[PDB]
Amino acid sequence: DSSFMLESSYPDLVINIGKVTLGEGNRKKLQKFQREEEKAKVVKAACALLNSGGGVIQLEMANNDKHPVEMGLDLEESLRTLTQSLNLEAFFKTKQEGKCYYIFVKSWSSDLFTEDSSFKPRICSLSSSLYIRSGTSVLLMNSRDAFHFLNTRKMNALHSPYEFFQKDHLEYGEIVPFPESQSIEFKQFSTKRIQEYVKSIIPEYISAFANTEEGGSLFIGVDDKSKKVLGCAKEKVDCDSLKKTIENAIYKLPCVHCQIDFTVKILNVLAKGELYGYACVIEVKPFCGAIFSEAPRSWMVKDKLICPLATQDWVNMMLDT
Repeated sequence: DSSFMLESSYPDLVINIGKVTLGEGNRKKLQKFQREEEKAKVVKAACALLNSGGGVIQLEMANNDKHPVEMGLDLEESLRTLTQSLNLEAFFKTKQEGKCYYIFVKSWSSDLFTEDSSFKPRICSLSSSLYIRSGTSVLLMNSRDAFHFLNTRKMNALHSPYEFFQKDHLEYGEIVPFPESQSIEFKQFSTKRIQEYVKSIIPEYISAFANTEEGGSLFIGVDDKSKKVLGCAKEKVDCDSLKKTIENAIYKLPCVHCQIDFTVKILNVLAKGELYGYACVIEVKPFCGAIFSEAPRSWMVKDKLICPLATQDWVNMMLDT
């Protein structure tokens, strides 16, 4: 039950990725889901080959073009950044035979002696899934920054709680007395599909807080403009399920050193004594290590299967250069 077929092993490694649409004209006409899912198959396969000693991806051209066409700009852009090269021929060559299309991928030659300088990550990745918090912005760390982070984070080894969150309740419309900053983040509640919204924001914001030196707090239920405490109406959510969902998405966050020192508190939003709804605050201590929003977004062939890299594996491989 996978979109990849592994046809042969080393040293004639071949990954059949099924059908893909080629050509810039044909790919703009595609729907978003067709264009993105096809690009995923190409990137995931190319990354697997790069980290596994070379190979060729096998592709059945889905376009019915009378003549050969260019690969496509979006596919071109992905293979370029994945290999950190402005040129595609540094690692890729293409051939057209029958109704199949082959992309030969040179092995990612990290353990080499070159004059390249710059920065060569030991392993190829689509995303490090490592987010850090800077000011009021949360940023995805690239290979250069994540390596130095992971290395300098623990070649060598400030959290102050906000007393505003110790109250038994909040009043509807009350103005939050402190501003968004390095240690606090405000987000409104979605009008519909509460827990789906919460589960989408928790991994990135919480992971970025833990990876800083001082940690921070996430406060959900605050209007973005007026900074007034609104929360979600009690009719739209159950506060029991909300507290559990937030704790669960946090516990699922991949960790590399131990858990994250965090706490989730549910606050009742009152209106003249009557329960209107709930706000939520998540306080996270600084973690002596790295906390990921997801697994690291990279793959490699292990024995006879394309399997994603475990977090411990990706980190160990990354900083063994």
